[PDB]
Amino acid sequence: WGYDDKNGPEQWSKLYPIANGNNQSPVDIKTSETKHDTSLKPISVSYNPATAKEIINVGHSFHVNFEDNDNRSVLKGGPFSDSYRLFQFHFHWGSTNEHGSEHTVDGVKYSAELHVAHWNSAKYSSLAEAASKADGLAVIGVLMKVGEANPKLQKVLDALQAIKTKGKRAPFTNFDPSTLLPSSLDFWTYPGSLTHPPLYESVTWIICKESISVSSEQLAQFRSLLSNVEGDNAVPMQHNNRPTQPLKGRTVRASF
Ligand SMILES: C=CCN1CCC[C@H]1CNC(=O)c1cc(S(N)(=O)=O)cc(OC)c1OC
Ligand SMILES: [Zn+2]
Repeated sequence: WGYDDKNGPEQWSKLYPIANGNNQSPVDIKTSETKHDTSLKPISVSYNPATAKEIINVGHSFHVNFEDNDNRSVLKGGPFSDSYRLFQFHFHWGSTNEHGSEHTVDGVKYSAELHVAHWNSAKYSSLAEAASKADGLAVIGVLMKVGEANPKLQKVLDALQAIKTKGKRAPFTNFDPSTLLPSSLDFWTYPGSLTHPPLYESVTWIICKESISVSSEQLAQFRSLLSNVEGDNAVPMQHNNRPTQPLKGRTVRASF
């Protein structure tokens, strides 16, 4: 699977029939249809910079992984009763500044999106066990609006020169990715899925109301990553955003 026409979003259902499921992500958040939910608690993130582990070029994207052997780095509150353990963050982006985000808000497409990924360590003993469970996963999504350069992205962007081609991996240490979140943690939540194969319906989504900035040149750094292995012809990683999927009756709740 990929983001090519031959192996892309429109094709994923042939190998992963859940692609046409009732809980697929991402979605268009229509603000006139969201329901304020008084019981939603504030989002609580408490991440230990010593849990940052490595940065890896996975062909379609790059991932920053965290040590997830214990509860040093956790998400709590919002819609959750259980503690969720941080394991990764990554980005999605588009061929153009005009699109790139996965979620949209009242039909508006942002330039990129940050995903901070967690698994339910209260209920399950590993990411692999949690990944297919309705309550297994949690993602904080942040819409990225093209404008001013975002100095908080710097350590990440500086690291990409060491993982230029597919399969390249490097240490990535001493980083707290709560530094990337917006100052307001007002949020939408809905029950959803992984936005790429295997597309499991295992994700409680937390979408921040407030965007963060990114420059057109910072986005160019992401698109300059290469999907090919070292020594082959260069194939820039131009896009990795899935189109929005039908709500199929789900309710998007607002903390605000
Ligand atoms: C089940 C596949 C395991 N993969 C390899 C190791 C991490 C993972 C790669 N990334 C994802 O598949 C992945 C992607 C998202 S996303 N883009 O936010 O829907 C979320 C996630 O866990 C909340 C993910 O991990 C389960
Ligand atoms: Zn993602």
